[PDB]
Amino acid sequence: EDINFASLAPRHGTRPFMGTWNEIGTSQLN
Amino acid sequence: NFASLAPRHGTRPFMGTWNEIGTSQLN
Amino acid sequence: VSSSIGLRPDGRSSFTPNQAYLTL
Amino acid sequence: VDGASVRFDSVNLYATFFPMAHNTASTLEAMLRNDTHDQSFNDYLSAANM
Repeated sequence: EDINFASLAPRHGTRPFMGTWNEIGTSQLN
Repeated sequence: NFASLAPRHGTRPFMGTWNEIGTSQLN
Repeated sequence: VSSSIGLRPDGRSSFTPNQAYLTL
Repeated sequence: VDGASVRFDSVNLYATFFPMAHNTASTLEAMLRNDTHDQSFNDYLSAANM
């Protein structure tokens, strides 16, 4: 078999409720 | 095969006695 | 989206013989 | 209340191995690594205390 595994993503209804792009690591005292 | 590991009581190995058991409960 | 491969090789455990590779 | 107590200073673990030929210890390890046979023990009392 070569099935592909996605991610579980706690569900708000039928939709898995993935989320937005928040991979932000900028603090920058300035 | 594994008879070479057993003590020899003559021309024959000292094997047998299928007592590989355990039964220990308060009952 | 599908980015993975569940390749079976047919630590381990006695109660099941099923393992699974994952290719990324 | 009255007497004093114990005071541990050092603890060590001792373990003695049977000196076994590496030729047969590998074989014995090979058997015991098999799925079919694995050690199984049961508590002697074997009871649920309340």
